[PDB]
Amino acid sequence: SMSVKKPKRDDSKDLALCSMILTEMETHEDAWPFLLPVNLKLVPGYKKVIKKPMDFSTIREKLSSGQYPNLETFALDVRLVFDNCETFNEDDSDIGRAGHNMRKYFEKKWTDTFK
Repeated sequence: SMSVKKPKRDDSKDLALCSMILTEMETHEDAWPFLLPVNLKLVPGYKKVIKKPMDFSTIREKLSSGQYPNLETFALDVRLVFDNCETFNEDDSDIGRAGHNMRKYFEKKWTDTFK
């Protein structure tokens, strides 16, 4: 509270470490459904159903331009990628299985890096 602060967690490497994680996700062979934004002109239903589209290129741009205030907002956008994928795709589809694999991959890198 006022003039009573918790100890300082060192966050000075967070930017670099999230960049590294994102590189690893971008280079995973199952990243293909997530590399670019879904083309809302060509994919029926996507625009109306998925209220907050997200993709890795958009996260990369946001990260590169200071649009994440902290590592939790970065993680929120990554998870939104996989949440959207589960919303729109059957579990037993190539894209649906890709999304589950990438979420697992991410959460392991996240734990190993920060927790």
